[PDB]
Amino acid sequence: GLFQSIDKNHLATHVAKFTETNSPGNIGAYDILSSDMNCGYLDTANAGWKEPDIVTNDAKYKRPQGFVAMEMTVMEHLSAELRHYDEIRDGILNMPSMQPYRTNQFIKQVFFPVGGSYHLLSILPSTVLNYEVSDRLYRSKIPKIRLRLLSSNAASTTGSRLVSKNKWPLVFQALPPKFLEKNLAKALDKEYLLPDINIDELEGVDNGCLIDEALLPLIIDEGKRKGEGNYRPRHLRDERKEETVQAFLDKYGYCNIPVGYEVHHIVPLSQGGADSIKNMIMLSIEHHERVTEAHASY
Amino acid sequence: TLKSRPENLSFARCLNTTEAKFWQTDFLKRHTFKLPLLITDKAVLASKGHEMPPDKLEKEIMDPNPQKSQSCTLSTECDTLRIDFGIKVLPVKESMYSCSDYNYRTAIYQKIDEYIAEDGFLTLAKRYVNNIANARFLWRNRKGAEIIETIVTIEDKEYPSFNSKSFNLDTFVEDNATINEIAQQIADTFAGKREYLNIYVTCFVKIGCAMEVYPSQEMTFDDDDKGKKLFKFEGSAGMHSQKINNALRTIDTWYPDYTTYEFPIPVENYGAARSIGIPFRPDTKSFYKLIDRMILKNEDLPIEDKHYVMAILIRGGMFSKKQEK
Amino acid sequence: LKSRPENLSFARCLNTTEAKFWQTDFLKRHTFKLPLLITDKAVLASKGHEMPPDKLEKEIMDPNPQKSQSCTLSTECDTLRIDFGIKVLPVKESMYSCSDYNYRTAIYQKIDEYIAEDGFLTLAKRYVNNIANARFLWRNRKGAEIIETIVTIEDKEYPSFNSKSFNLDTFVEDNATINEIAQQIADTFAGKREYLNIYVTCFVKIGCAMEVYPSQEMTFDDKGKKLFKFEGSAGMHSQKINNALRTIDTWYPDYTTYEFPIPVENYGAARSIGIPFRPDTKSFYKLIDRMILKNEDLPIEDKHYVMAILIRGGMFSKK
Amino acid sequence: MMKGYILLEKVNIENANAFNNIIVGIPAITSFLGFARALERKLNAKEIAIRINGVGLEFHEYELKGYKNKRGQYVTSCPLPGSIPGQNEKKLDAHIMNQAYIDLNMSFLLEVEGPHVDMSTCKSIKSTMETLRIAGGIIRNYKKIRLIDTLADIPYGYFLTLRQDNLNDAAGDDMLDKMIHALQQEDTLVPIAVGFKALSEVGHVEGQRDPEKDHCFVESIFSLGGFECSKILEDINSCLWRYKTEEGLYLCTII
DNA sequence: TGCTAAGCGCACCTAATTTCCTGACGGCAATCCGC
Repeated sequence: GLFQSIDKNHLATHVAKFTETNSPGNIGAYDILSSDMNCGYLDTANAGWKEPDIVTNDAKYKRPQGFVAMEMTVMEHLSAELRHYDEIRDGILNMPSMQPYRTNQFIKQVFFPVGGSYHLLSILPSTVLNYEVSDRLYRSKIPKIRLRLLSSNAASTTGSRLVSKNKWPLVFQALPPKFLEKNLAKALDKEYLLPDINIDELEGVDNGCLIDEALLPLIIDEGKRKGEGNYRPRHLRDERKEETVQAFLDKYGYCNIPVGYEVHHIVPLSQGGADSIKNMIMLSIEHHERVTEAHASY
Repeated sequence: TLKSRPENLSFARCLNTTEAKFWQTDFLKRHTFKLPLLITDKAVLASKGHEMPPDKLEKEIMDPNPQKSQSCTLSTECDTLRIDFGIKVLPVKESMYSCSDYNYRTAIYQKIDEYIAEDGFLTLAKRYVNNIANARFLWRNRKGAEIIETIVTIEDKEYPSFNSKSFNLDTFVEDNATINEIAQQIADTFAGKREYLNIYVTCFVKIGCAMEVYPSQEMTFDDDDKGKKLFKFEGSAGMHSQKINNALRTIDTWYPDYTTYEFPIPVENYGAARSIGIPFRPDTKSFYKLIDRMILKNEDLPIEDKHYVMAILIRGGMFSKKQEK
Repeated sequence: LKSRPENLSFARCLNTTEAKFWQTDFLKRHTFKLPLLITDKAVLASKGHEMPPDKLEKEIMDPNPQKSQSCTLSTECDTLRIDFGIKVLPVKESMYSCSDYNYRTAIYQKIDEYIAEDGFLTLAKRYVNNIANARFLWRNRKGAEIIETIVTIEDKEYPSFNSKSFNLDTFVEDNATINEIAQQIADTFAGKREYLNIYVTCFVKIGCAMEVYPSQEMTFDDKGKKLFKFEGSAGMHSQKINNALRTIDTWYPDYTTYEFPIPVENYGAARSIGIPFRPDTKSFYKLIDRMILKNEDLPIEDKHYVMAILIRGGMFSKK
Repeated sequence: MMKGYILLEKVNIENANAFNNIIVGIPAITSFLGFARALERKLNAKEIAIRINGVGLEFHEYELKGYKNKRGQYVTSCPLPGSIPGQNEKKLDAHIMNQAYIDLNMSFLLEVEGPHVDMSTCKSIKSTMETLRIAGGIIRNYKKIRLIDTLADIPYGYFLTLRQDNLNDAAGDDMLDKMIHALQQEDTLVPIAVGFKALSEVGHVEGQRDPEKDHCFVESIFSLGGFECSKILEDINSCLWRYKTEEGLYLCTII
């Protein structure tokens, strides 16, 4: 096996089948250029990819991906126990290199701006990098997420070796800071309360205003009860439009705002309330002063 | 001539549903009151009542089976569920994000404009508004409900609401005025006469007082924990967009054996519903053959097949050729 | 039809709400209710667990501090009030998954045959017998002067139940109220009525400052007594109410020896009497592979068991 | 012609991408600049010439789609895979690949240089940001498209600026070791995907999305960035991510 | 329709010690492979 299967196993830093395992052909790359060491970015030639990736196509020729994975590792082939296969005598270092020769719908292809024109970029993922990240983040305490998604069958189907050893990889966690994370409180502070009494059926309303004087206990009670403990700071308050006060009178004619009457947001726009036609009753300035003093002392 | 499909043909969605959020309300104050619905953790002690080999049965039939779960139930004083989600209708011609061949783009644009000429995305749109107005997006929340009320608000106009228990889940109505009014705007959005349509749907399901609410379940692969991990959106319960969208694409009643199985299926490529485990459109009435008979060996297919091909292109996906090495 | 479907599942047909606990006074039980809350109780103990002889010598007179929780009534209340409600759903409209359509047709045909024989009436009478005897009060039925269970459907409060006058090993079929509720559950199970919401309120006169036993929660890793809090107040799991409502099986092979009902499970497991009672040919798997896969007119008692599990639910799926 | 600054305030992105080979979190910066160039190309097709050359990336809230375990780590969810084109396309259960998804509320400050940059252009962006996607996620709602003048009309939020000097001046070894040591020293610093480096030469291969534009195979290159408040940001122009090309390097840089 | 302006709100010493912190049984079935 290990001396007749070295001719169909290819050598790669990059496999195309690690984005989607249905990418036809044996597509990938082997980048061996140089480390810049001061460039500002992490490439596969700038991290210490100690162990390369041997990518196969058929399950039969998987013997080089087994021999190189037995600890003593035969990766020692930069001790010299011999003759237990002769072709295998360091033929694991002049293997054919995975060369990019085509693209397909499963390789991620994107456009990039180059000088008024565009260049199509088909992104090949890096297996060896992901392996090195998973090794060097098990022994560390930086934020990390394990991606338990690839089963062993699909990892075998990828053809790679460092995906068959590392099917559930450990990767960096690049999240925004924790005080910027969604919760119920940061969402129930973007929803605004509406009152439980329809002004158009309020039993004592004179087409918009508060005729009966005993309804101001009811208006004050609903203004307290709905929204007693829901005070909101200025950034979390709803904006105060003029289309809303116009649309309120629009409901009953009353073009100019009636003199001696102020639009009252029944549930306050500080203790939670909506800038809506529901949350307004055109009460008298005396009773409006009474209600805006009653809610002041809570 | 055109002898194949393009080497990279892609299509975007044209009915982009958003995630859902679950609220708890009363019914006589459903327009004013709205409380958050939270997802609790419920641990269970069970018995090992699953099928096992007859040797393992003698060793494990009276063994405790503790399991981890989560559960969403209403409050003791709120009897209704409020789900609010939104859709972004988009044009079909302007949802082709990729096409390698220019002649296939010309031919497909001719076939979409020919569909705009004869039944300009209107029957499909009426079926999508029926799948909003029978409330098929209440997957297990439509069972045991006294009153279901569905409200649709395009732009800022609030349309007359729907009694979603007066619609059959296997019959699509083509006569209700509200459905026709919504469906014409969705048809004009699909044609390209409007560049976008924002629809907001709010449902009111009166199940009962402290009854169980069924969110969507999250596929979370963890080795340490294996339990019912339900969906929490902004701290509260909800549903994925894919669940609601799979509900809305259940409009296909044009498969080869509809007279036997008389139920709409979701519009997939090979007719693959996740309930029945046989492909419903596997060789001759599949999308790939019924688009290679439409665009490549030009031919006027029946209008039901044109409905299916256009419904696939509203669903959208990777629709290229069998990629070679 | 050979073999069950690869994805076969059933949903519940008796959805029980979680229970909330209250305190009342029995002569003021129709006008007065207070919340019952759980209190943390740290307890100091002696080391009374059984130890090996080389650990007992060192740790027999060692103090044992242990954490715990408890629920107790007030000094002014003599009665516990438990409120839960049950949603009855139809049986044919409860198959959540069935990959074969022929198997769906066969299940619907056999349920329709059972509706023809007995319209889910014996099963429903047994369910209302486990609402009327107050078996959902597990350790809260021990030491009670008067237990009164009131059942409300829609807006009609049915006549109340002297729950202590019901033997827990027999099932009454001559009570008018049980028959009238059970006929509605029977028509809901059959298909005539699409849903039925039944609200249960039970008054347990146990005494003053006596202990109320809620449902204890399950702890998995390496713990103390954590009792169930439903909306702040004490409460019980819906699972525990349903396991006391499905204690209707008097149809197992060894009933004449052990003459009491057991909860309806697939392999007939009973945790009280720690023996399996349906480990073989009278289990659900071999009674659903002999009712639909190889058509055989089973006895009516076995049919009661199959429909009772189809009201319970589960993943009954072959590989 | 007329330089200016348009702010697209509180854009709520739903189910964006989050996987860039070694990163699960904030999307790539090439994705946000692709939203910028897509907005540019759709405005320049309604006959509104506006060349967008610098994008600010503000952050208000996030939710990685998943759950937080009891040990404080993250488990990432995925939607159930449907029919995926290939040999196994007729099977009812499809293969699950590596994928992560995030929900973001972001505000984009754009450096816009056009003939006229007025509030009509803002209305054009409003009528153009409802047919586009950020990363690969849908836009649920946006607050307002407005013109800003200085660093005072900008709302509260935490920008993303490139911190490469905290990565070049790091402990030692190789760039991965420098990255891990730098993230140990500063805990308010995140890895970010910043562009691409070629693995081949410019040419025509078979299978391209556009058969007439040049093509090059690429790896993703990654760097460090951090968060600065809107109040404590000096002379803007340092939160503006801009395209920058070299021979073999397709980089997004804050100059 | 107003309800004040001004100064400032201690210096010391410390915050216990012993014995311990349960025993049980158990933690699902299905499916997620291209060639």
